Amino acid sequence: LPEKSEIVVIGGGIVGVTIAHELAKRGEEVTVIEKRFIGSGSTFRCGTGIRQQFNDEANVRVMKRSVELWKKYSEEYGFSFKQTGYLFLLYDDEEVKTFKRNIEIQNKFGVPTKLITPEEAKEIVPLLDISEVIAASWNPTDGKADPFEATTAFAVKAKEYGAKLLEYTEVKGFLIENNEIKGVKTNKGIIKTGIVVNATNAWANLINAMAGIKTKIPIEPYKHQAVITQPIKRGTINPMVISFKYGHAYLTQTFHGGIIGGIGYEIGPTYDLTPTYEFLREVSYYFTKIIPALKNLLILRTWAGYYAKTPDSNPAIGRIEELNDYYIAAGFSGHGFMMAPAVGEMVAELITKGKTKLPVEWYDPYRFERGELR
Amino acid sequence: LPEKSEIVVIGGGIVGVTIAHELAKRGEEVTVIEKRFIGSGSTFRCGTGIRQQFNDEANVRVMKRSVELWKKYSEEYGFSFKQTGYLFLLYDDEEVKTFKRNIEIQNKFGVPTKLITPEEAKEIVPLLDISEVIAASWNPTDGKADPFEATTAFAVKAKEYGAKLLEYTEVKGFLIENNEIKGVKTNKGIIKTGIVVNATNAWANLINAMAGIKTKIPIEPYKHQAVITQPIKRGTINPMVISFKYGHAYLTQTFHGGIIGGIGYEIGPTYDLTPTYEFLREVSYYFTKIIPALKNLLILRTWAGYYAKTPDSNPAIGRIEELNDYYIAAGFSGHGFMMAPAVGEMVAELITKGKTKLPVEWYDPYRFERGELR
Amino acid sequence: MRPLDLTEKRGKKVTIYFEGKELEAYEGEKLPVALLANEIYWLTTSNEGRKRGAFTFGPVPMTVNGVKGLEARRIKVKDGMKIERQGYYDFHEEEIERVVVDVAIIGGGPAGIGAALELQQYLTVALIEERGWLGGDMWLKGIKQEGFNKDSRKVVEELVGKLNENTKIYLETSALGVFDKGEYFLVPVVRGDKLIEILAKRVVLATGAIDSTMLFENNDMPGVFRRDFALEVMNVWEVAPGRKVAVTGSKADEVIQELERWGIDYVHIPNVKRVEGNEKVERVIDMNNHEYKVDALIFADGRRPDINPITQAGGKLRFRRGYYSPVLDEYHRIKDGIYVAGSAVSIKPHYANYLEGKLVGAYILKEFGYDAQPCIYEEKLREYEPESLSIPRIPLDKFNLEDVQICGCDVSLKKVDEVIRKGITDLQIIKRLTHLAMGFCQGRYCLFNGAVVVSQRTGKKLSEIDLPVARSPIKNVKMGILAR
Amino acid sequence: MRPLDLTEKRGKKVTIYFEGKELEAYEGEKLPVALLANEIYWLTTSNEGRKRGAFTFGPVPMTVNGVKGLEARRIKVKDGMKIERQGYYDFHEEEIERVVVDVAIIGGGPAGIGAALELQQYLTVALIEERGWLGGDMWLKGIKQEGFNKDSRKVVEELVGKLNENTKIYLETSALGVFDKGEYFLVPVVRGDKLIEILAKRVVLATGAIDSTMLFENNDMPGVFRRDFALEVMNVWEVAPGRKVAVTGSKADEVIQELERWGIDYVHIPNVKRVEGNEKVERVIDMNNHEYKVDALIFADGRRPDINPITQAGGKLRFRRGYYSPVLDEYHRIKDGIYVAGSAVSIKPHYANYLEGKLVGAYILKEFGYDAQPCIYEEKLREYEPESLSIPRIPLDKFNLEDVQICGCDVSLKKVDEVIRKGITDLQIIKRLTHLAMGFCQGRYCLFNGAVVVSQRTGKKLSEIDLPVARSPIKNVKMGILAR
Ligand SMILES: Cc1cc2nc3c(=O)[nH]c(=O)nc-3n(C[C@H](O)[C@H](O)[C@H](O)COP(=O)(O)OP(=O)(O)OC[C@H]3O[C@@H](n4cnc5c(N)ncnc54)[C@H](O)[C@@H]3O)c2cc1C
Ligand SMILES: Cc1cc2nc3c(=O)[nH]c(=O)nc-3n(C[C@H](O)[C@H](O)[C@H](O)COP(=O)(O)OP(=O)(O)OC[C@H]3O[C@@H](n4cnc5c(N)ncnc54)[C@H](O)[C@@H]3O)c2cc1C
Ligand SMILES: Cc1cc2nc3c(=O)[nH]c(=O)nc-3n(C[C@H](O)[C@H](O)C(O)COP(=O)(O)O)c2cc1C
Ligand SMILES: Cc1cc2nc3c(=O)[nH]c(=O)nc-3n(C[C@H](O)[C@H](O)C(O)COP(=O)(O)O)c2cc1C
Ligand SMILES: Nc1ncnc2c1ncn2[C@@H]1O[C@H](COP(=O)(O)OP(=O)(O)OP(=O)(O)O)[C@@H](O)[C@H]1O
Ligand SMILES: Nc1ncnc2c1ncn2[C@@H]1O[C@H](COP(=O)(O)OP(=O)(O)OP(=O)(O)O)[C@@H](O)[C@H]1O
Ligand SMILES: [Cl-]
Ligand SMILES: [Cl-]
Ligand SMILES: [Fe+3]
Ligand SMILES: [Fe+3]
Repeated sequence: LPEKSEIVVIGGGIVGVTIAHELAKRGEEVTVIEKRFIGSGSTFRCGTGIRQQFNDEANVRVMKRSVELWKKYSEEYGFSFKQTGYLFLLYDDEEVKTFKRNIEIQNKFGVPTKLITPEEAKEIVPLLDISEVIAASWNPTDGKADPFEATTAFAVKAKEYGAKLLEYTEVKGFLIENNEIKGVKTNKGIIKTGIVVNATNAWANLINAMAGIKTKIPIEPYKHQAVITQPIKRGTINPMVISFKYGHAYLTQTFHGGIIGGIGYEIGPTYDLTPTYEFLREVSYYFTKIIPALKNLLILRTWAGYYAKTPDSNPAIGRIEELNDYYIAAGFSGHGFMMAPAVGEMVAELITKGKTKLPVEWYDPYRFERGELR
Repeated sequence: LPEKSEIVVIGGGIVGVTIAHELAKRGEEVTVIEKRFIGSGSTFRCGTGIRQQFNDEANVRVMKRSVELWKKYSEEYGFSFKQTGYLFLLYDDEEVKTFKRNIEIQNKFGVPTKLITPEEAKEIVPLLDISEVIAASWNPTDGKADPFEATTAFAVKAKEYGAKLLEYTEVKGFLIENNEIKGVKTNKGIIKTGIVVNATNAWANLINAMAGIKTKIPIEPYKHQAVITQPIKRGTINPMVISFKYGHAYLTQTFHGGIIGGIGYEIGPTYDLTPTYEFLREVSYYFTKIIPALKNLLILRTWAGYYAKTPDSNPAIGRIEELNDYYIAAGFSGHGFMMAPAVGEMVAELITKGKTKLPVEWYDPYRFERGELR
Repeated sequence: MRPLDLTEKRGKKVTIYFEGKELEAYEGEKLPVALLANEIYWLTTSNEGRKRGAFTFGPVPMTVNGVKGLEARRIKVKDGMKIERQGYYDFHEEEIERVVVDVAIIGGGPAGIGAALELQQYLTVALIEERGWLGGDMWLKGIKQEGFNKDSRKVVEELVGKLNENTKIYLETSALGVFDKGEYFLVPVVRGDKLIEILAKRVVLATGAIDSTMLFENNDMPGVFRRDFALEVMNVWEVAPGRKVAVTGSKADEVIQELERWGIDYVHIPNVKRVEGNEKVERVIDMNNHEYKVDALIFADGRRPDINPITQAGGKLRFRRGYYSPVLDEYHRIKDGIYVAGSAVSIKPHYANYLEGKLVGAYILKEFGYDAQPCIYEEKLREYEPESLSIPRIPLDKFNLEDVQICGCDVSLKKVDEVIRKGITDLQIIKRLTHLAMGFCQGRYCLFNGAVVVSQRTGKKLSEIDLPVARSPIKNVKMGILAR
Repeated sequence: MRPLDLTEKRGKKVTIYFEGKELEAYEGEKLPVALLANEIYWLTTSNEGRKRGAFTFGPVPMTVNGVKGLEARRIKVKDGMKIERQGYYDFHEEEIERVVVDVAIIGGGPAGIGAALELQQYLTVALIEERGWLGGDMWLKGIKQEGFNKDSRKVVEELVGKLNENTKIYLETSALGVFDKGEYFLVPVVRGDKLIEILAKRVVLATGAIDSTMLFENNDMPGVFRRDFALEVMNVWEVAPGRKVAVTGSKADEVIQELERWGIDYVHIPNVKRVEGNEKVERVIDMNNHEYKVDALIFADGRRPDINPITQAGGKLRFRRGYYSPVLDEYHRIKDGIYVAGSAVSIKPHYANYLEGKLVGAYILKEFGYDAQPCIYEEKLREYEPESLSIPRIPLDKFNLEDVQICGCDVSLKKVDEVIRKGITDLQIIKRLTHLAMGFCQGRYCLFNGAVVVSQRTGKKLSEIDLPVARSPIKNVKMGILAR
């Protein structure tokens, strides 16, 4: 347990460690404070990322960048990130028009997504039932990675670069002098610091409360769920397949051979985990509509995790001005794993230069009180 | 469990079984009722008998006879009764005169006891300290036997001859019609009978109470104790050696090699077993005065048992007239094991002929109320 | 008579084909048993090339008429049947009933029957059992049994005999878990391929214990039989594990008594290091390197309560007497409205578990307003001290670790040992790094062992190493069955 | 260095003679240990001709300078000493102190010391120990110990270190039992050959457990070591049991760890059938008839509370966890005023027994009006689940019964088995017919086994077979010492 640290990042999930990682390789001294183990929490319950098919400039630029960092660090640290694509199945003119429009904006900013044909979609993913799919949105540079593998990797490098990662260490309060942060109070003593980063997404409020932040930054934990099937021949389902029409289903195959996935089925603001029978039924219905072979496959286990939701499904990433050297990177609303490498870069630059290459202001912490939802 | 029986003997110790044994070999039908196992009780805690050196005609005649039955049944059933003698050590003219007188009466009735010399006493029992012994009373036809071995033997023969021996069977009451016994009530049903024998010495009162016997037959349980040493070369101490002067000590060697014995030390009317420290000390003092080598010998265990005492240290053996066919053979006051074969014979004859060869009237149940102590 | 028949079978004779070869089987027999009778042990290979049978941990996927990936144990033999081996991951490419009931008893052993017997005096119960017969582990024995001083299988017949029409029996039926809806519990159940939803006011988990798995070298290879499977083939079907049989473990006497009854020759190897053989076992080696020639090894190292249904039902655990148990209130409840009874609670004689089921059924009968007397069962139960189990010292240094298998899937003891050696002690993490307890048993036959290894390498006491909880479907269900 | 020395001894060298032969020993060494060091194992013969050593059950009577029948274990070696073997029954032919004390603690292991440490804050105690050293079983180990994370023998030194002048220590002192005089308890005690009477207000039995005896063929022959004796010679004296050592029993690891520490070569035989040899052991045979050449066999099959002092003190027994225990009230009392603490209560780590002694001492301190806090020890104790012991299935049919010895004296397993076969099941009777539990141990090393045999042959449960109680002098005392 250190007793002084230039920067203290709270939370040691993909986001927390990825931020530390950038700060540390940039020469800065960072210690992360995680109340359980590195990568417990949502990162531990997470799907397999990673996507550039978003619907607005900022997110598309951030994810384009993010994917570059996934390629770089993936091979540079040896942790495995397969670019198998993302496949959005479309079923009507409503959807086609909308995606034609999404792809257009994706393209402008260097994400070369194509609108594709049913039979093309079925070449990729031969087991896809193609009978009512009319087009599909396809990008071959989206991919999947194991959130735990990737976090642990970034973790050991961050340490190598000199970051302190503190594991069974919970933040409980702050020593705030004037509007200066002076220390982060924990269950194992106080650490002196002037700069802190809140990366606890689902718990963000708690950390905000302890800090006395009076700005409304609504981030609620919601229960989302996933299923895993028995393992299957390698490369049977390579890309992440999305079906908005069939219940916001997403499914793909794991590196073990599993076929993992969930659906939209959200359960109101709660910290409760524990899977539900209703999810079990619904996921089975949706998946087997999208790929019929799944009918013959054993379900092994089901689990749950938090989406840390904001009103506009975008994170709050920025400096909080009224507390001196408080930052927030939280509320990733279900897609925070894929963003992490890029938000690491952004937060580092904020701390370090006062501004960022990427359009970080889209994720303005102040947008909500100002009434400006994205 | 039989439901009718001509004769019911209550108690399955040496006395109870020995009586059954005579009745059964005489052709009569007998069942004994024992609340624990054959030979538990005093017989199980008993020393090794067996003596003809008593101080009155009746006892001397009874024991002379008894010893004949010990010789006969010992070899006839193969249970082992060594005639190693009894040795009464004497220390003063007081004692000598008294024993001169006892021996005289012993002789008249065919018990050839001799008054002997200190050095003679020391030939028998070489380890005897002879320094203050002035004479000894010696009879070579007294002996010792294992009360458990002997009881079990008589037991299996009694069964062979047709007796029923009932083991975990307690007497609790009597069915008495007029002054007729009709049945013996037990913890396992009633047995019909007209003739019962009370052979429960220490418990005799209880059985008398259940029978409604109004004649005062005072028999109290007293705590006597014994010691056993570690085993020693065979035939080191052969006869039973008695020392009245040193605390009514008796000691002899067991067939295992032990050296067993006790002293007078009596603890007031009680049913309590459990040995005492005070006995431990006293027996050690007395024994080591009488044979000094005992000083180097390990004591292994100490135990206790009942003497069923009467005011004149003689049993109550007879017909109780006011209950129809009630007999008593109880209160042997420490020497009931040696008597058993003979009392078996006497009780059988009482039941069977109405009178006995031996002087059974000395042991008159009525003597106590009549004021006539022996 | 086939070579491993213990009796001449008088069922309808039938004919099947294994890898082209023509074999004789009888109607009603299950695939792996028919193949055993015909001296065939090796039924599949794992994804990393390990040969496997049907009588220890792990699934048995087989091609059964050109349909890939069917489970051997679940398939009844049928005339003309074409059976073939396949890869582990080879798959095939191509009307919900609602029943409302007072209690819903999960598990049909002596505990379950016990509960049902008590309960049907006045209430309507579902007796759910995945097993196809209604005895419990008891139906695996046929040796005289204490408590009901009477032959094991004769008692079962008597007990089943006594079931009302107040008891709906669900044979060959897998419960998927328990879901509290406040006003009732939902116990979704799968039979054949129909899904049935049982809505009940009360539930009892009469769920049983499972046989512990012994760690020795090729413990997964064909011709190794876990206690329960050896007893099943011998006593339920009448087929020998092999012509000459090695027996090991601390409850080896239970097995030896069955072997002796059937007159099957055997050796008793108190401490097994290794089993070897090409397709099947042919030698076992002990810790002193002595070899024995045999056709099969049977291990019996004690049963432990199956904790999965407990923790998915939302119960908490306690370590005592060498095993994990449910934490119960003073009324055998895991949680309000969910009772636990039998070898799910603790290890003890069949009769005791029978009483506990009656006990549990009586409490709920009292809950319902009927005049029951749970305490007479209570006081009968105290006559039975629950059994302990020795905690195994796995001689890790003395084993070739990559040969000794911890879980069903991939997962050698070496893989687990490696991660522990690199500092990781949290089973949550071990679960993820190695795939321990992620296979088609859900850790049933390996979690506790994984814990024992951590504990052994760490010094950390077992009563402190908490166990990853069981999740949604406590039993495998596929997936079509769950739409719409 | 003698052949079986583990260290070079730096004590005053001395010279003794065994059967005429000149041997070297060191001052303070006890006879059998000096003889072991010099590779001499066979020290006596039983009355029926069985050769015997000093390291298992049974007494060792020896002629020590023309004085017959002295006990070998009790005799310190002395310069010029003339030692000879003799018959079992060969005997020699040729100022009481009163001390008043508050408590009188019988037994000087961690429990006893624990109690004394607690107590001497305010009270005067007698710490009674027959053993000559003040550790317990703990002083036999020298391996790091849980609880006090520190070397076994280092902890003992620390603890003894902390004893007041409020504690009178009585080394080499045998308590003969406890006698309630209402107003106080009498604990008569023997040291050297003086009798000492200790009158105390309270007593604590910190009396210990004893090692169980394993039933196999020549289990009494010279060169068999019970766990405690093997550890004693290795760790207290520094002498090996033999050059190459067989080890058996279910607590064999405790022993193996000591062997490894001292670098003594060994084999681990999980299941011993027989030991053989002329004067000493030279082979052991297992249940599968494998032979191993060795100089000694060490067995360690678990310790069980010594119940003698308990029952003579008037306590009652309970069967639980594979062994007989004292029935205690809620304050660890056997009876008003007599406390029980340590491995006398139950089997558990040294540290736990240490706490229990403190606990027991605190209760009596509270009784005396001092402000003590027994509950902090209470709650520390709960962190330790008491250990179980497997009940042995003696393979009676597989043994040659007349070779396997049940008690010290005569008494083969055959003799006991015979009487049971003839219908007798009451141990009271078995005790008398055979001489089981009538030898110079008082059943300490055989009663429980006798019970196990009855139970095994009968079917009758062990929790129902009640045990003959311990009587007057719980330890052998001779006899001269008790006059006047
Ligand atoms: C079922 C599911 C599937 C998902 N799939 C995807 C996907 O495919 N792609 C994708 O991009 N995202 C996905 N997500 C979301 C993704 O998991 C999250 O966006 C991501 O994990 C956010 O990372 P984080 O580090 O911000 O949060 P976390 O991983 O939760 O990290 C926050 C950490 O802060 C710690 N903490 C909290 N309070 C304190 C305190 N007081 N002191 C110290 N530490 C504290 C917690 O212990 C926790 O480890 C999925 C989520 C779920 C639930
Ligand atoms: C230490 C000691 C040493 C002795 N040494 C000698 C000796 O050397 N020589 C000698 O001659 N004598 C000796 N005695 C005395 C001798 O033991 C007795 O005189 C003798 O045992 C009397 O035998 P019994 O059958 O009358 O009494 P017991 O042996 O007591 O038989 C009476 C039986 O009646 C049973 N009983 C009681 N109540 C009931 C009931 N309600 N229903 C059914 N059964 C019941 C009891 O269970 C008991 O077994 C010694 C005694 C002691 C204590
Ligand atoms: C990428 C990923 C893969 C997983 N794979 C499996 C799996 O193959 N088998 C399995 O049983 N569970 C699998 N799980 C579920 C884990 O057991 C998961 O960590 C979990 O269940 C959370 O713990 P809990 O259910 O105890 O809350 C997987 C989870 C994730 C995030
Ligand atoms: C003839 C006889 C011989 C005995 N021999 C021995 C003996 O050699 N060793 C021993 O320990 N006890 C011996 N005893 C004592 C028995 O243990 C005795 O039955 C006893 O202690 C009574 O049981 P209790 O002490 O449990 O009440 C002997 C008793 C008798 C009557
Ligand atoms: N999810 C489930 N669905 C259906 N049956 C189950 C499920 N889980 C366990 N079972 C069944 O529960 C039964 C448990 O009975 P088992 O005999 O093992 O224990 P018991 O009845 O407590 O008594 P004993 O252990 O003494 O036999 C087994 O037959 C097992 O197949
Ligand atoms: N009658 C007795 N007189 C004197 N000492 C005795 C007597 N009976 C037993 N003892 C002694 O009591 C001690 C018991 O200590 P022991 O170490 O076995 O148990 P503990 O102190 O409860 O803790 P642990 O069993 O964990 O060591 C032994 O040293 C033993 O010699
Ligand atoms: Cl999120
Ligand atoms: Cl008497
Ligand atoms: Fe598994
Ligand atoms: Fe003995």
